[PDB]
Formats: sequence, C-alpha cells, structure tokens
Amino acid sequence: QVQLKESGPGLVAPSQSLSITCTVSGFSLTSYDISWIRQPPGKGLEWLGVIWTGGVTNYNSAFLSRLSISKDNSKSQVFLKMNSLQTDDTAIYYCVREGDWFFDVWGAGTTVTVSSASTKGPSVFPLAPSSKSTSGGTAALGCLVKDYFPEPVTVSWNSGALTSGVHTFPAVLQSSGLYSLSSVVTVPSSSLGTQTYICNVNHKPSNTKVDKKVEP
Amino acid sequence: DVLMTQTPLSLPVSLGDQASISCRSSQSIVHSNGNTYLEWYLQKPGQSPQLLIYKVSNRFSGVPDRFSGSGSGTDFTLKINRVEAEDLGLYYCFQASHVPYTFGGGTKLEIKRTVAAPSVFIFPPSDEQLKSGTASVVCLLNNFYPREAKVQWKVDNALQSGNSQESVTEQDSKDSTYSLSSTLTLSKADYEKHKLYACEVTHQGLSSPVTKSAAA
Amino acid sequence: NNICLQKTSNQILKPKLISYTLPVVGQSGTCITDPLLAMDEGYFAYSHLERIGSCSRGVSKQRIIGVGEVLDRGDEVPSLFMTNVWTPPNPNTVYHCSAVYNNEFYYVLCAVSTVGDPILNSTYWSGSLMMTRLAVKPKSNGGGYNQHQLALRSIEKGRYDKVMPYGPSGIKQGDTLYFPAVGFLVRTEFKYNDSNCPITKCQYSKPENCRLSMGIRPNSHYILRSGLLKYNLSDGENPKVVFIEISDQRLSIGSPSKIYDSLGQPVFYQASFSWDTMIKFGDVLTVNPLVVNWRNNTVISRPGQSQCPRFNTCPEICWEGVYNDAFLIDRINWISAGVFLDSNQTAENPVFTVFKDNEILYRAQLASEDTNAQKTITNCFLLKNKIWCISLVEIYDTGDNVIRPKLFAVKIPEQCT
Ligand SMILES: *[C@@H]1O[C@H](CO[C@@H]2O[C@@H](C)[C@@H](O)[C@@H](O)[C@@H]2O)[C@@H](O[C@@H]2O[C@H](CO)[C@@H](O[C@@H]3O[C@H](CO)[C@@H](O)[C@H](O[C@H]4O[C@H](CO)[C@@H](O)[C@H](O[C@H]5O[C@H](CO)[C@@H](O)[C@H](O)[C@@H]5O)[C@@H]4O)[C@@H]3O)[C@H](O)[C@H]2NC(C)=O)[C@H](O)[C@H]1NC(C)=O
Ligand SMILES: *[C@@H]1O[C@H](CO)[C@@H](O[C@@H]2O[C@H](CO)[C@@H](O[C@@H]3O[C@H](CO)[C@@H](O)[C@H](O[C@H]4O[C@H](CO)[C@@H](O)[C@H](O)[C@@H]4O)[C@@H]3O)[C@H](O)[C@H]2NC(C)=O)[C@H](O)[C@H]1NC(C)=O
Ligand SMILES: *[C@@H]1O[C@H](CO)[C@@H](O[C@@H]2O[C@H](CO)[C@@H](O)[C@H](O)[C@H]2NC(C)=O)[C@H](O)[C@H]1NC(C)=O
Ligand SMILES: *[C@@H]1O[C@H](CO)[C@@H](O)[C@H](O)[C@H]1NC(C)=O
Repeated sequence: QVQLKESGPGLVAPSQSLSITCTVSGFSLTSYDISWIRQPPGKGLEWLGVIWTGGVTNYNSAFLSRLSISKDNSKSQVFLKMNSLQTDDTAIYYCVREGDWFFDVWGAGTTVTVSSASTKGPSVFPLAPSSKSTSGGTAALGCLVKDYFPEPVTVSWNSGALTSGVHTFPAVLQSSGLYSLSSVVTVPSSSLGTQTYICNVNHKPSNTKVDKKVEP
Repeated sequence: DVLMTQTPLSLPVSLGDQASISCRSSQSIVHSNGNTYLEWYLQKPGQSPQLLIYKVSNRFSGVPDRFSGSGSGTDFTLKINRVEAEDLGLYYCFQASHVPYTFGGGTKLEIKRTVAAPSVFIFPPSDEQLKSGTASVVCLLNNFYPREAKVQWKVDNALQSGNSQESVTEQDSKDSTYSLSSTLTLSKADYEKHKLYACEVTHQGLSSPVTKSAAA
Repeated sequence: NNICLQKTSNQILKPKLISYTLPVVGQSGTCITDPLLAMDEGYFAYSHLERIGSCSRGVSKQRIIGVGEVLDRGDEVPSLFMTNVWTPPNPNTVYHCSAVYNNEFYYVLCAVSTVGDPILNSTYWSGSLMMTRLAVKPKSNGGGYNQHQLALRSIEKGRYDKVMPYGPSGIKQGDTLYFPAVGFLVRTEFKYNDSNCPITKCQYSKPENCRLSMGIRPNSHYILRSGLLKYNLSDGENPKVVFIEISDQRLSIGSPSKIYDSLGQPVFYQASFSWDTMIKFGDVLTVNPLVVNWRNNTVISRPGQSQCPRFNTCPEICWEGVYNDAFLIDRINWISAGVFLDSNQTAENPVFTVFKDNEILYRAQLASEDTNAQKTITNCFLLKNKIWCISLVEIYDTGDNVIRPKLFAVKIPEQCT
C-alpha cells in the first residue's frame, strides 16, 4: 500500500499563490526523494522540483523565483508552494516518488485552475431513457453535469455498484465559463422501470455530492 | 535546457503490429557515472504516467517484454511489438542526466481497428432543467472506430449552427472505439415548441441514420 | 594559544581546500554519502558510502573505512594522509559507524542490518553491532593486526530494546572508549510529564508535542534517546558494550551526536533534529551518569523545514534538521568553531563560524549563498602552536546532480586585523 495523495485548492486567482500538500503512505520521506511534476491542460509533462531525503532542494531554474518545496517527515507530508500564479500555471499537479532518478510511483494529481471566477457546484439533470434512446435490447441512460466552474468532477452510478458500460465525456467550458459534461451508461431495456439508476456526482471544490435518479 | 524531441506526434498501429517511437536529445545524455538516464513513460487515458523503461533499455518491474528501449548518444527509440489494445495512450521520453530533468513532447498511440458503426441515441431535456430555463438535447454516438464523424442537428427541419458542443472520449482499451456526445443547448423560450428535434449522424461505417424527438 | 576575541567584519579567516587528500574521485561521477570524519591525536578516521546514481538510492559502489595521520603537508597546512583502508564485505549491511581512537588504533563501531536503516525499520532490526579495529600505522602482517573485527560478548542496554552508535566521533579515557549512541525505548514505557514541556511562551504549541516528537513520528513504536556506548578494553578477554543514557535536561529526540576532548575536557554535541533548533552542546560534567552543561547559545541554529525552522524554540512535532557540529577552541572565553548552513528553511550556504554564546565573532563563507549543502563535521587541533580546524562539508555538485564531501583546513586567526 504505497500511495502519494495530493490536496490542493482547485481554484487560484491570478497573481495569488498555490499551495499543495502531498500525504505519503507506505514509505519514509527520509528513505525516498520526492519530486513535483505538472501537466498543463492538453500540453505535455514538465518537472518543477525535487526535495531530497536530507532536505536538499533542487528546482527547475524557470520556477526558482516563484517555487518553494518543503516536507514534514513526522506527518509524512510534502508541500509545494508557488507564487504569482497565472493562467499558464493552470495544470494538473503531480507528487511523484523517485528511485535512482526515475519516478517509481505517482500521485493521482490535483487539478489547479488559475481564474478570477468563483467556484460553483454543478447541477445534475437526468438524461432519460426512451424508445429514442433504445437500440434493440440495449438502452442508454445518462446524467448531465452542468454549471460547475472548477474543472474536476467525478460521476458514479449506483454508488459505484454499476461501472459497466459507462462513458463520462470530457468536459467543455461553455460561454458561461461554467463546465458541462454528460455521463452515459448502456443498460438492458428490460431492466428499465424495475431497476433504479441514480447518478452520484462529486465536485470536491464546492464540497458537492449529489444523487440524481434516472427514469424513463 | 536539454531538449527532448519525439518524432511521431501521432502513431496509428494495428493489433499485433510493431510501433516505433523516436526521441532525440539536443545534447549528449551520458552522465559522468557513464549511465545514460533516458526513461520512457506511458500515460493511459485517465491515469497518471507510469514508468516503462529506465537507463535506455531496462524494463521497469512489471513491464511486459514486448516493450523495448534502445538508443545511442542522442537517438533513442522505444519499440512495442505485438501491440495490444491496452497499450493505447501517451508515450513520453525523459532524461534525468541533466538538471532540470526534461520530458519530450509526447506521442499518442492510436489503435487501428476494423470500422465499427455508431449506436445513436437522443435524449430530450429534463423538465427539471426546463424549470431552470435552459434546454439541453444530447445526442450520443457509441462505440464507433473511425473517430471522424459528423453530427448534424436539425430543429424542425432547419439545420442549426452555433448552438452545439461536441465531446469525444479517448479510445477504449477494450474495444478500441470512440464515443461522442453532441449537446444542443437552447433557452426554454428558444425551445419554441419546435417539434422534430433531430440528430443526423454520418460515419464511415454507415449510410446516414437520424434519431428525432417530437417536442411533447 | 591566542586567537581574536573580538567581533570583526574583516575577512580574517582564510580557509584552504584540502579535499584532494580524501578518496573522492570527482571524475567517477558518483554520489558520496554517509560521511564520517573523526580526528584524535595526530590521527583521523574517515568513512563514506560511494554510489552510482542518486544519493538516496543509487547502487552502492563501495563503503570505505580508512584511518591515517593528520600531517603538516609541507607549507604549515594540515592534510589528511590515509594509511589504512578497509572495505567492509557486504557494504549494504553496514550502518551508523562511529569512531574512537586509543593506543595507535582507531575502533569503529557500526550497526549491521539486513532490514535497512535501523532507525526506519527499527522493530525488525536484529540489533547486532560490529566492532572493527584499524591500525593507524600499519605493518606488514599475515593476520589481523592491521584490521580485525571484535567480539562484543554482551550488550547491556538496560530498559532499551536496542542500542546503536549514532554519530561520527567519540572519546577515550584510559582504556575505555565512549561512542555517541542512541537507545530505542518502547514509547509506551517512556515516562514523561507533559507539564514539563515548555509551551508557556508559545501560543500554538501543545503539551503533548515534546513527548510526541521524541519519536520519528507521533505514533512511532519507539522513542530515541541519545547517550554513549562504553567499551572498556581492560575488561575481560572480550569486553561488553554498556549503553549510558543522556540526562533529561534539555531532552530532544535521539540524534547523531559527538563527544570530543577539547582543551582537557570532554564536550558533547547533539544535533537538533526536532523543535529545539538552537545548538545543543556543552562541557560534559559527568560521563557515566551522562550530564552535559549545555550552552545557552542564542546565535547558532540549523536550517529546518516549515515546522521547525532555524531559530525555532517552541515545541512542535517534527523530525528535521541537519548535523552541523561545533568545536570548542577556547574554554576561558567559551569560543567555538563550526560550519553552519546560513539559511532558515533551506539546506544551503555553508559558513565557517567562530562564535560565543551570544555573539558570532567572525565568519567565512565557503561557498555561495545558493550552494546546497548538508552535513558538517569540524575538528580542531594544534599544529606548531597554531589552532587549526578541519571541517568536512557535504556540498552539492550541480554538474553531476550529486553531493560530495569537501575538506577545509582553516587556521583560527591570532589577530583580528
Ligand atoms: C529567519 O528567521 C529569523 C527568526 O525568525 C523568528 O523565529 C522563527 C522560528 C519564526 O518564529 C519567526 O516568526 C520569527 O520572527 C528571522 O529573524 C527575526 O525577524 C523578526 C522580524 O523581522 C525579528 O523580530 C523583530 O526584532 C527586533 C529587534 O531586533 C524588534 O525591534 C522587532 O519589533 C517588532 O515587533 C514589536 C512587537 O513585538 C513591534 O512593537 C515593533 O514595532 C516597532 O517597529 C516597527 C518596524 O519593525 C514599526 O512599524 C513600529 O511603529 C515600531 O517602531 C516591530 O514591528 C521584532 O520583535 C526577530 O528579532 C528576528 N530574529 C532573529 C533571530 O533574527 C529572519 O527574518 C528570517 N530570515 C529571512 C530571510 O526571512
Ligand atoms: C545555562 O542556563 C541554564 C539555565 O537555563 C543552566 O541550567 C543549570 O545547569 C546546572 C548544571 O547542569 C544545574 O546544576 C545542577 O543541579 C543539580 C540539582 O541541583 C545538581 O545535583 C548538580 O550538581 C552536580 O554536578 C555538579 C557539577 O559537576 C557537582 O559539583 C555536584 O557535586 C553534583 O554532582 C548541578 O549543580 C542547574 O540546576 C541548572 N538550573 C538552573 C540554575 O537554572 C546551565 O548551567 C547554564 N549553562 C551554562 C553553560 O552556563
Ligand atoms: C523491514 O523488514 C522486514 C523484514 O525483512 C521487511 O519485510 C519483508 O518485506 C518483503 C518485501 O516488502 C517481503 O517480500 C517479505 O516477505 C518481508 N519479510 C517478512 C519476514 O515478513 C520490510 O519490508 C522492511 N521494511 C522497511 C521499511 O525496510
Ligand atoms: C575498566 O575495567 C577495570 C578492571 O577490569 C577497572 O579497573 C576500570 O576502572 C574500568 N574502567 C571503567 C571506566 O569502568
């Protein structure tokens, strides 16, 4: 059970500062060097910094003025702080573990968006099954998640009971500036009306967890 | 400051065929220790990057033997023979011989597969969103191989433009297929009792199906 | 032995680079870690672990334990002249080596662990130790005079489960060697009073923090207490080691320590690896009931992380810091010398520093302000009546992205101008 978990703010205003905490499990910060890597949306991976077991810190020259990396050995936490944040800075941020100058284990990443907008929870609406949504014995049912500004949202079906035939589309920013996505699950036509399907949606930045039941 | 260039931005490859990715470093990547720290990482859709090859040709623990790294000086290539579907993703080369460590721009591996036809479904707006004053009509194309596909929205029988956002999923490991959501978003008033909200799909493996909703 | 006693902006310290003497090959490209430099009389012990790759986890190429003489190299500058080198078989099993010099031999006590660093995999550690004796002036032989390993009939650890050398250097008194050490005590058996912890001037400090940070994590199975390991050469055919705990005055988590004779008396230094970040060292009042009359120093501290940074004196849960020891060089005025990383929260910028309890007297920056560095070991001695100090300083090589020890010989200046 070796894991790296990243906690971040979601939303950061331009010129203000980003702070991310990585909690590490199954290993000692003294045993292993830890590095920070970021993926810009669409764009490829970039390496920002490393903190050594001793506490020596080595950073990419470009971010040296604005970037600080720190660790708490006792609480098994590694901290990244960045300043003067700008839209270019918006990226998924990764806490990685290094063995012999290679990254053996990677955090899930935290999504950081630089924006002056406000965080806003989503509104979930049913995409109802219908004859129009039925082909043969297979039917499509879905939920639309709409109007959430911070990018990361996770959609689950039947509280994670149903993972089969599920596609969650990549989100599109609207003219509103609020993201919208549709999650669709293929289900048997016979099942509909005797089996209850409920979407579970989590938008961590707004501390939203919602259930929407989907009926025909 | 040492730059890594990956020659194929996109590689399409059939199952069981051999995929070959290139990586050039702008300088020698041999360390004083005499080890060339060139590493190859894969990012499957939805996941963090994962280590495949380190020190040019060493397979990281767990990586199957059909993955293979070679190289000399500044030219490195990764070969995937007998490509399997679960190999699709983004491939990055990486050097840690020089600080700052640097990644290559990435290579997307796409799987060539037999043409598959989309399954098309239409979803009319929930009355709940219709209480919100907005109307979203969703069209879903499921499980089609050639990504290229055209979705036409006809309100009544009028082709509509400027009101639709499309979103396509990444290739699925299991079936090597893509799925797409075309949403048409209108105001409640703009949903002026128009009947015939219809969705016309054209795909390489079809001869043009339409799915339509009579407004009430 | 007279030296400047006045604070002086003048650059009167002029250190010499004498690292060429040590067995460090820069050209190899390797990281050199886990250093040890011990000097007593005219002789020194030295040790390091040489790695190919990263310093944390590159593959071990060699562990070196060497001894030799400290000699005037020809121009009234001291250098290290290694005469006897032992490479431990199975380098990866050797941890936490400590060295004491007696009677023409240097004795190195090292932990042996097939489960990793005993501090980190402490419940699984065997507890086993190895004692190796190395002749400082070797001779052509057919057996073990130059190198041999000794039998530790017993290890008297008292209420501790495990005891271990923990720090570079120790002392001799007669035929009894005293190594800096640490005891692993089951946390549930650690008797402590929360009221004693000093949170009075600290708003965010809590009573639990001093007890909690006596381990490497609040929920560590063990706590670590510093102390000495005693080895009486004139005691049976194979003598025992006896652990001796440090007194509980100004108690901090067990950390790499050092005990050294200076100007006729033992001085103890303990690295500050948690919340009491001010330098911990002073005259040893008693050795076997180990009690140290700690300096109340208000000027010298060490860099930390965000929780226990330089100059922190408020109880906090933390295990961070760096070993930057200091060597007493004048007991009449209690002036000491050492290399300290002149930064609050980053391990950088080594500065050679001559200082009193409440005053830094003078200093030489050995590298740039941005120069990453770590462990520091200072030892002072006389050379033709001149007080000289030799400092080992781990410094970062940006070209090879590794750390390597550099040696500075620094003559303490007799005159302030
Ligand atoms: C590296 O870290 C050191 C140590 O920081 C301290 O400990 C750490 C562990 C943390 O706890 C940290 O919060 C601590 O500060 C830093 O040095 C320290 O710096 C502080 C702030 O600069 C100093 O505090 C000052 O000391 C001077 C005396 O030398 C004193 O005059 C200051 O008074 C201030 O506070 C008073 C209330 O207590 C207030 O009434 C004062 O008002 C007058 O002055 C104002 C201007 O200063 C003026 O506006 C007003 O009208 C009045 O005329 C004043 O605001 C204050 O107590 C610490 O002495 C100092 N300690 C040490 C050991 O150096 C370093 O700064 C840091 N390095 C870097 C690069 O960050
Ligand atoms: C810096 O300041 C601190 C206070 O902040 C100061 O602490 C004091 O340390 C001394 C020495 O450790 C303590 O004195 C001891 O007290 C106990 C109990 O009373 C005595 O048993 C001790 O006596 C033994 O040791 C003596 C010396 O070897 C023997 O002569 C004697 O026979 C005993 O064997 C000893 O007196 C003292 O209690 C504290 N507390 C105070 C005064 O706050 C520290 O000394 C200062 N350090 C420096 C370097 O000035
Ligand atoms: C501490 O030591 C134990 C004992 O050797 C290590 O446990 C072994 O771990 C390996 C790989 O994790 C297993 O294959 C063995 O089965 C374990 N041995 C036993 C006896 O259970 C443990 O991993 C060590 N921990 C650290 C941090 O070094
Ligand atoms: C060492 O042992 C001898 C006798 O075996 C004894 O006379 C001497 O005092 C001992 N030294 C110490 C420091 O215990």
